[PDB]
Amino acid sequence: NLVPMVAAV
Amino acid sequence: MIQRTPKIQVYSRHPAENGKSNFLNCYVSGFHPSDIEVDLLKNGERIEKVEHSDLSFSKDWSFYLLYYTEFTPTEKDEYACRVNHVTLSQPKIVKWDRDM
Amino acid sequence: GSHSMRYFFTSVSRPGRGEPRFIAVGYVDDTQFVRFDSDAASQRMEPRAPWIEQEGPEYWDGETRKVKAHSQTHRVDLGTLRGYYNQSEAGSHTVQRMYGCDVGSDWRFLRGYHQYAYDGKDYIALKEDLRSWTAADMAAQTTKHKWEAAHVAEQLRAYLEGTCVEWLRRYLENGKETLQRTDAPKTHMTHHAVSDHEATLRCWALSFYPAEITLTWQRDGEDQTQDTELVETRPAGDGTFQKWVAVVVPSGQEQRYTCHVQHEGLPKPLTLRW
Repeated sequence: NLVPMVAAV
Repeated sequence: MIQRTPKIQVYSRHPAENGKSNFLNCYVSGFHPSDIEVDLLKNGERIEKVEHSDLSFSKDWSFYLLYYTEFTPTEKDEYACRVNHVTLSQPKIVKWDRDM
Repeated sequence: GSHSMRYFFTSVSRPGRGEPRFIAVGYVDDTQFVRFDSDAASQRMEPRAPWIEQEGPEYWDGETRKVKAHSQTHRVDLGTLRGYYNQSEAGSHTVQRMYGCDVGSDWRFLRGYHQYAYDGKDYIALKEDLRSWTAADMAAQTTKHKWEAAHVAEQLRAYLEGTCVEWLRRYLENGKETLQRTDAPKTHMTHHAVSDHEATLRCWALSFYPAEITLTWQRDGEDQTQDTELVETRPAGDGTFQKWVAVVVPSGQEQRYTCHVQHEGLPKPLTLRW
């Protein structure tokens, strides 16, 4: 189950 | 740009016995960037039906892939893996050795 | 023992034409269970293990939506990083991200990870405490400042200790017939003359799972590393792994040499003799 949102660098 | 050359192993999935269906593997690992050309060769000739694993990487970020094809080993036929990568001047050929 | 879930993401820019090539893969331990390839026809998160196919359409729709959003994030990152490093639009570059969690022997949260690399070098990584960041250079320092302000570590810690572990346990149950099965190495030794006074002993370990293994030689009960060769552990292609170690010995002295095999599937380590 993937993270709900990834943060952009 | 960090550039790491692929390590290469050519081997069979199952214990190799003449006349018995098997799989020929070419395992490439430890490389960067991910773009790579890998062919399996039968008697110097490129094999057409060759599949590969989905691109992944290790702790140190270097990539690995398994290339494989169904084959039946004989006494006569010779097999090898041919690898090209940005780090290599010319394609590198590694012969399948039954003992390894 | 311990178990892990990990996702691996790779994006590669293509300056000549079009969007980056994006590939995502999911693993439980040494078993791949899902994939996404931006250049594949389906444009969906796809199953790569029988036991994940149990999951219903809502799961697959959600993972597809998330993985597509992941892809767009990495696309933006490639642009961001080209700027930070003052690079031109001409060359191809790579971003990689890995994240996931481990459960320990007690089946509870053990460790979480979230790390990033640009062109194959460390960029930024979540520390073990899941509260702070390790930034390799001043570009990553900029990202660190952004991420601290937006409390990214907090969001990740919640996922890593919560959803990540919960779904890892779910997968471990649903795939228990294979995921919670150990396959002990099938071992044997071969002998080859290299001269009329020397021989090679090769100790093989085949068809084992998980990939973790130790193969060692001893001579008269003491560890022997000189005149040995040890190949890297390699996939068989059917989910199992293979490895061998060899030693060169004086002809007729083979009895002195023993191969020692340690694997999770073996109650006690194995000793092989020629």
